[PDB]
Amino acid sequence: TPQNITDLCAEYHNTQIHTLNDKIFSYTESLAGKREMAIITFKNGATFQVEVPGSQHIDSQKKAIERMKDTLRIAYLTEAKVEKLCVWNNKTPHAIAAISMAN
Amino acid sequence: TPQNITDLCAEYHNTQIHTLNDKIFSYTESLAGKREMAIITFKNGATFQVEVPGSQHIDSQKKAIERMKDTLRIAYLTEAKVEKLCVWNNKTPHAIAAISMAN
Amino acid sequence: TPQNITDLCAEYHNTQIHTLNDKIFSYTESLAGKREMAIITFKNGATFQVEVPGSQHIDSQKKAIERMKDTLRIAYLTEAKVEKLCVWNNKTPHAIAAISMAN
Amino acid sequence: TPQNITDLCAEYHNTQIHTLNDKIFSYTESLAGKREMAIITFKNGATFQVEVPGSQHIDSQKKAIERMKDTLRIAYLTEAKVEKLCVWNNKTPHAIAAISMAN
Amino acid sequence: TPQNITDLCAEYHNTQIHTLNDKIFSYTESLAGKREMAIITFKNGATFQVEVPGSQHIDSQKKAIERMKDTLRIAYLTEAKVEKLCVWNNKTPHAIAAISMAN
Repeated sequence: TPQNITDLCAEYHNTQIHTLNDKIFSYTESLAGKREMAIITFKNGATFQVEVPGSQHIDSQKKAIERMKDTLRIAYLTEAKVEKLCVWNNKTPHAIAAISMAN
Repeated sequence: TPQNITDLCAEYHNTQIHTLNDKIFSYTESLAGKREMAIITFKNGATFQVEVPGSQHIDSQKKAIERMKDTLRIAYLTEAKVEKLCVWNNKTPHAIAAISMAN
Repeated sequence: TPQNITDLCAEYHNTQIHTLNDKIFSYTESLAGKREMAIITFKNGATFQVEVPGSQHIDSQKKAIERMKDTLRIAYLTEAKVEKLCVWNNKTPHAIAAISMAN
Repeated sequence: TPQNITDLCAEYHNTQIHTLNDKIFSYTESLAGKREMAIITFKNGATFQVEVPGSQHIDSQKKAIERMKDTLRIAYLTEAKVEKLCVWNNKTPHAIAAISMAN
Repeated sequence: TPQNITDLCAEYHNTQIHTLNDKIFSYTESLAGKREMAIITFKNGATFQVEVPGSQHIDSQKKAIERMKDTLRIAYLTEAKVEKLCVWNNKTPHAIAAISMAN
């Protein structure tokens, strides 16, 4: 069981770590069919998505996808600093697998 | 997969972007039968709804609809600046498909 | 489709609008069986409930009843000004159908 | 239908009202099997639980049990003043049935 | 039924109490399949996880695991002081069984 976001991100090829140490610049949320997703950006220009839940996601993952969108919204609205994002780099925007918040 | 609300909105028919760059002026919600909905207004008069859930709303739209109502409520209470809305404009009040917030 | 809380309230029999323009004075919540409800009051002594879910409600209302209790709790804790309430006046305490918040 | 927590408490056997008029000193929460519960304390020593969901609860209470734990958690973090608690006194710690918060 | 986290912790095997009396330093969350988990750390270097739900967890534990991650997130964002953690010391990181917060 990984002890931090780096070790978890290492479990996957084609994921990569981004260190932002910054608050989210914008938060975008959609309920449109087949675009039930979230998109965040940072002032450095970086853009990331939470994937649309699909048949490729087991049910436990779909539930965690909903959690992640909860986390990003309240992080945005509290101006909480994001430390790192672990993101799949084979999707555009890169897709969030894990997030850390610290200080 | 789009990277922002404007490109996401261009992927559908019967949608348009509204640019507000303002906080929500009023939040209204109802539990009354057949009107289980939320309504928001802006000081310029613009009025929008989150639609009552129905049979046109498909799989994971059901969760996204509830999340949107959560988001509008917490956005209203935090006075978060709303940047743009993607809305379905074949309904009145315009039905929100997506929202973007930027400081 | 109604555009605001007053038009919405007009669509139902035995309802009326209370214009409070004030924060919630008390929030009360119960989990006891058959009394799973919420009660709020205002400075002026006005008392309102969120009814227990029962046979008078249709399936579409079930999530909305839970949302409304969420809304009243966070409204109370933020000291948010509630503008109007649409209530069924054939219940005691009057039963909330819709809420608007502005300011 | 009762109009306040005191009237609601009197509708049940083995209940009593505690008047605290104080914020919550401590919030404890457990996910261990058979102890999925919450325990709160006040500064005077009073200790109360939200019971583990079991057969003694009707289905309607399950949702309300989860809500009560949500409410105690956020009440604690916001240092909200708890007015009164309705509890079952045939359980140790006394088990919460209803809570009133008042400004 | 135990009256505090220390007594609750003693009911289980392979558990131990950690007394932190500090806010959470970092909150980490993953949505990767079969890694749906949360990790928190404190400035004393202690690292703890909320376990991935599965097998070891009955029905009521699943709900409680999700609640626990909700609680740690909002505790982190509010910088609430956590008093103690009851953890299974037969997992790495030690897995959280219960949390106490005291203000």
